[PDB]
Amino acid sequence: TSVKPIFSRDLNEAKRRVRELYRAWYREVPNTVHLMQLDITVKQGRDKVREMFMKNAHVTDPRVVDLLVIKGKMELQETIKVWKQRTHVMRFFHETETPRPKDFLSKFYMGHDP
Amino acid sequence: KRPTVRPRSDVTHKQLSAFGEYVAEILPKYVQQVQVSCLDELEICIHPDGVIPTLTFLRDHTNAQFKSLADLTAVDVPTRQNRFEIVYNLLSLRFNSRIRVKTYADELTPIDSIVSVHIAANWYEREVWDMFGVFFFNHPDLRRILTDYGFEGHPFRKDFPLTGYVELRYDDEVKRVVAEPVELAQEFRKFDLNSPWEAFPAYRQPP
Amino acid sequence: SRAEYVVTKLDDLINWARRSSLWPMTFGLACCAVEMMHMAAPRYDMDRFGVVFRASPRQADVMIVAGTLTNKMAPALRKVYDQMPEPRYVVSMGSCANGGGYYHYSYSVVRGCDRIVPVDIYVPGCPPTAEALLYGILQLQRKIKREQKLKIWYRR
Amino acid sequence: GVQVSPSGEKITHTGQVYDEKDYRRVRFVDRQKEVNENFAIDLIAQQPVNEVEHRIIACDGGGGALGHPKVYINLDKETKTGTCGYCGLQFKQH
Amino acid sequence: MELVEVLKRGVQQVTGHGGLRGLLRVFFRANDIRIGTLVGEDKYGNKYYEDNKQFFGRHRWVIYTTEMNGKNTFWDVDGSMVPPEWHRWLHCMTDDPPTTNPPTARKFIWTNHKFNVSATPEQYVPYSTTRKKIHEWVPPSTPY
Amino acid sequence: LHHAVIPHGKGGRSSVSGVVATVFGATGFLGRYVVNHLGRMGSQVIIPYRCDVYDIMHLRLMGDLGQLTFLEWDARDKDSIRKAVQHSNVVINLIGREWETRNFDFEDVFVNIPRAIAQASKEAGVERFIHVSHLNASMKSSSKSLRSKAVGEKEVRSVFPEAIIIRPSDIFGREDRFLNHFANYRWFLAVPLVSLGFKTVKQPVYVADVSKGIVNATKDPDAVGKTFAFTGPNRYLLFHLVKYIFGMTHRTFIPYPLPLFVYSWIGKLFGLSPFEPWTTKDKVERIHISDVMPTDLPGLEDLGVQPTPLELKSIEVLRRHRTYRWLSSEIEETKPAKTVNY
Amino acid sequence: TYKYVNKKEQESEVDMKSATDNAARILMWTELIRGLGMTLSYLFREPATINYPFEKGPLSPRFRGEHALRRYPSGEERCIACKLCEAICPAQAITIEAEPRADGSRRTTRYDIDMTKCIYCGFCQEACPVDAIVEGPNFEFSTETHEELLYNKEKLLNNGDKWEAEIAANIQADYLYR
Ligand SMILES: CCCCCCCCCCCCCCCCCC(=O)OC[C@H](COP(=O)(O)OCCN)OC(=O)CCCCCCCCCCCCCCCCC
Ligand SMILES: NC(=O)C1=CN([C@@H]2O[C@H](COP(=O)(O)OP(=O)(O)OC[C@H]3O[C@@H](n4cnc5c(N)ncnc54)[C@H](OP(=O)(O)O)[C@@H]3O)[C@@H](O)[C@H]2O)C=CC1
Ligand code: SF4
Ligand code: SF4
Ligand code: SF4
Ligand SMILES: [Zn+2]
Repeated sequence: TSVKPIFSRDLNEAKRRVRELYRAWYREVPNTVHLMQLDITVKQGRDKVREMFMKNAHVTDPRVVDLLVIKGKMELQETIKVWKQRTHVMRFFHETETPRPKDFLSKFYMGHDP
Repeated sequence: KRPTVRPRSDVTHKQLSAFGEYVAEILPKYVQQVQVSCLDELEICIHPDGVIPTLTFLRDHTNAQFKSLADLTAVDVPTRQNRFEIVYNLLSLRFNSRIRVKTYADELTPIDSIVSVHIAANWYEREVWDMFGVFFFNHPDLRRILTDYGFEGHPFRKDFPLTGYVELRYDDEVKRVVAEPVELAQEFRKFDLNSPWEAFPAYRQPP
Repeated sequence: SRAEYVVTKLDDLINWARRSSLWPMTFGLACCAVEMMHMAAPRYDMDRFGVVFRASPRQADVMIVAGTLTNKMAPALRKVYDQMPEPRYVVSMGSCANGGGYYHYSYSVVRGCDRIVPVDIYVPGCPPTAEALLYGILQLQRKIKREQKLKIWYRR
Repeated sequence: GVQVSPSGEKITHTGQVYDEKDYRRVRFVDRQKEVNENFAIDLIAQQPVNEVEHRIIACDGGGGALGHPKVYINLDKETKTGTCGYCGLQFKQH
Repeated sequence: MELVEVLKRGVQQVTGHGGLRGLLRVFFRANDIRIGTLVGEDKYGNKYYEDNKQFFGRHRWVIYTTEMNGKNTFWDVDGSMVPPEWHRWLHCMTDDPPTTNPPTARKFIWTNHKFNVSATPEQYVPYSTTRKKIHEWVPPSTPY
Repeated sequence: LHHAVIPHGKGGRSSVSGVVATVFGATGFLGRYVVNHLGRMGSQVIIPYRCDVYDIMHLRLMGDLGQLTFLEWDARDKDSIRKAVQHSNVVINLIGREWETRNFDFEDVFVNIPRAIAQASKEAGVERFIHVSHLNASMKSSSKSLRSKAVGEKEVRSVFPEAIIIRPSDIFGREDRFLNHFANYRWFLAVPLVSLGFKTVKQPVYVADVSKGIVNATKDPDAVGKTFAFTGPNRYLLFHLVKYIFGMTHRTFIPYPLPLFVYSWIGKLFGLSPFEPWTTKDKVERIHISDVMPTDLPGLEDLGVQPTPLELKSIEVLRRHRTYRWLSSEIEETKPAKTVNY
Repeated sequence: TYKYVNKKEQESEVDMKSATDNAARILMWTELIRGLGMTLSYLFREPATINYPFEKGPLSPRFRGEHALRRYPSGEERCIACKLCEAICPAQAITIEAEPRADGSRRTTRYDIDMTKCIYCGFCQEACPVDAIVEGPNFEFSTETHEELLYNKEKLLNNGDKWEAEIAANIQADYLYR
């Protein structure tokens, strides 16, 4: 309570910027799979976009949302340009990491971790 | 007179205390806690709203022509709720002197930028954003510099591990420099070196 | 006399060629490249051995990783190694590239170029004396001298 | 003391040798394991006692600043003898 | 004149290594002819010549052997074959060769030096010098 | 269960699994993926080789320090195999040529070398043995490769029971000899196909699925005496498969029919090649015999792998053949292939 | 004090002679014949290069290269596992694991050095109180395998028993400075 803002009087005016950013990403994906010759389909790129958006849907602080929008604009800059290579983009997909088992008994069969 | 210890003067101390009173009484809306150290390094501490006015003052004032930015650091102290102590080292070239302006911040209490005063602050503000996570208003670019492009994390934060959360290596299955999680063949050996004895009574914290 | 002997001598010839002329790359990242320059310099002259630099990786037979390899510079290293046309060799130069070095435990360092490029020969030091890099280059020459490729092809 | 095991491997002064079923014997195929033949236990045992006259003497290595820190050893016991911590030389008094 | 004198010096260079066999054995093998003084011969074959009229990288040099430990170094030569008694004098840590100021004798010092072993057998392989720490429980060999 | 075999770690590099393995065809197209999948999670991989040390460098990586040991061997020289399998739990056979040589015939590759390794492994006392035959492998076949693989699949079971025999279909990968083989028929101005490619069915599998299946077979308590059909989904028809290749590779498609005898004679004269040839009689035969329906064998899904469809991975391998004007073109511009069930 | 490097004192004095000299500097490349003559002079000098394997670079006793674990003249192992060579090693290259030897002596069961982490700084040998680990002269120990450059107690003792004849002399020369 009683804190300063950044770019957002409220959460709805932040969701506005969120949707602008989702839009820019949706319109950028077909150009990134083309310019640097990715070996994916546009469908799953945009699904990755929505996944990495819904990775942070629990948040309600406007300030956190604005900072996430800022970092999304940074990544979008890096991706619109080719400052980052196929390696960095396909880093999102985790095309080599085996799935962390989300089950008790598997974790018990391998490892002491919870 | 003692050889092993460092020589000591007083005129620099007095000059800098006088200039500290100067700034303190000329700029009271922002200034807190002027201080001068044993080694004579003047050190003014500032409310974050006062950044542009104070820096413009010290650049453009006649008796303070601090028109060269040497460093622009940040210091993470997790204890205090406003973690990041931000530092502005300056020099004059007219009086052959330095000064240090300080402010404070947090993860969600950013600060106005200084390219409107010192263009040298561009890449330093970018470095500070990258390393500690301090956003700077009305900055032209404000992207990373030093970290890799696909990099999550602000490394010089004290709560960040030295070794990181991702590691790189090439894979023939995909013919890319993939990023696997971190798994070291030799854990970094933390050493507990601090002695349990008060070495310096002058800095003794009372309870 | 024998086809196998003729093959052995032919392979000796091709190894002599690739060994007496191995063209490294102008690819140096950190302090170790200064000692590479010093090897190029008069005292330990490399061109004496037929080892002259070429800037393009396609006009190159070897790459010397003379410096620290970071997470931001590893894709470029691998692109360059790839673009080099086979036969091609790698020399890891310095502790920062053999292993992670003095920056082993840091967040932006790969803990050896072993993970990104296949290394033929490791040169230790921080920095390695250009005397030592030269020793390692002649050791790579000796490695090429015993390749026995056409021999095994005949024996397939 | 470079006696071997039945698995053929040399044993070190830190008695270390891999078991027969330990798969880590692979790395010594077309290769060997570096072991130092000159064991310091048997060597410093191959060293006589330096008799002295006093109950308290000192020991450095023998070079002075090239050996080890100066330490003093008591020689009041007669059943056993003195011993240095750094080196392993022995002393006795008559 | 002096041209004739340098030609004489070159004639001496050509004719101070035995003959054609001995000259080519040094010229195809070290790419130099410069004659110097034999400081001393090693216990493997190395020769360790010297000529102080040159400058401070060439006043001392080596002429290696053709067989060190059954390896045929007539062509494949390496700097790891200089033992430590002569390493010190060759890299110019001394003006005092081991033929005059020899080193101390010790029972544990290696007699026969070893060149660099990197790809051969009898190279180095790392291993844990330690032992089993957590011992297991060996169950009995009877039931119940 | 030695303490050094216990699996420690979070299943990654610089960890331990207990999969001390020999991989004999490690210097090839499938062995590299097997070694990568074994080193990715932490496991020592002995790699016997005869090739030059230059052709084992891509394998020199893909393993933490010590977990990759190389040592040379000769199939003609027994006592070089016990040297390798003396220290292992697992032994994986991926040896196989696509052509005979003056030194090694097909029997001497697919029968005698597996049998030798299996004798050595049963003497050494290893716990598992993964053999890799073919799906179409049958003693009643047209190709010498397939019949030899049948003989070896039988004799390995005889001498080393408690074995594992994986039977993949035509595998495709970046440096395969299947999709690149079809794609390299453009230098010649047309592709021949017996019966125009119809009456021939192909069920090709990706490499990584085969590798993951092998790598789990060396860990599953089941799969101890069992065969496997590593087929992949989407049975394709050969004409339409080549058409999809030549659409992904945007060149052209001028097919035409050709009897098996003249196409075989072409394979023979192309097999007169001291180097690695291009086409051969047995390759032609193996190309023009349909894949068996795997409906009576377990497969990948019974071992922990979802088969990746060819329409998902084809561009990775076939972009090498695209020209400029078609290189920067996506997967969704190729009208995917018609399938069958049969 | 300061001084100008490219500031003309004053201009505007020219006659036909100076004009001729400048016009002959131009049109004859006279200030380029000097560069040609310089490079020609260098063609006729003794080159600074050396036939490396046969004649080598000059080093000093202080030179710090390959490591070694030394012994006393009695052959006794000289390290005592005081475990500060790894305290100060700013790369965390050294490990020690120590026990009593069954003679009743503080000695090591382990002395490893990842020479791919070592920075060859000398702190270990100027921290050892007994002159046990040193940094010797060998700079010619390049390898074809990463695993070879990970040393242990036996390799370091082999180095010491190899290079004692050099290291003893280097130490004898350099002490009274350290
Ligand atoms: C009878 C009456 C009638 C008689 C008529 C004849 C009258 C006399 C004529 C003399 C004219 C000589 C030719 C001069 C041509 C060059 C003109 C010139 O001014 O120099 C050109 C260029 C300029 O240099 P700069 O200092 O920048 O001055 C230009 C300012 N505007 O400077 C340069 O070009 C330098 C850049 C090129 C450097 C290349 C390296 C040159 C190395 C020198 C090698 C010389 C070997 C020549 C041997 C030739 C054998 C075939
Ligand atoms: N398209 C495919 O890849 C398919 C493969 N398979 C099966 O997969 C396995 C391997 O496939 P692939 O990897 O393509 O085969 P490759 O030809 O790609 O590699 C085969 C390996 O066998 C080794 N090898 C061959 N002959 C000998 C020999 N005489 N002595 C010693 N080593 C030898 C080679 O080592 P070097 O190179 O050093 O000689 C090479 O690494 C075979 O069993 C094959 O039947 C089944 C169906 C399809
Ligand atoms: S190893 Fe040493 S000299 Fe070489 S790049 Fe790293 S810090 Fe610099
Ligand atoms: S400082 Fe010296 S005595 Fe102490 S552990 Fe290290 S090597 Fe041994
Ligand atoms: S020289 Fe320095 S970096 Fe190397 S082992 Fe000794 S203390 Fe560590
Ligand atoms: Zn003592």
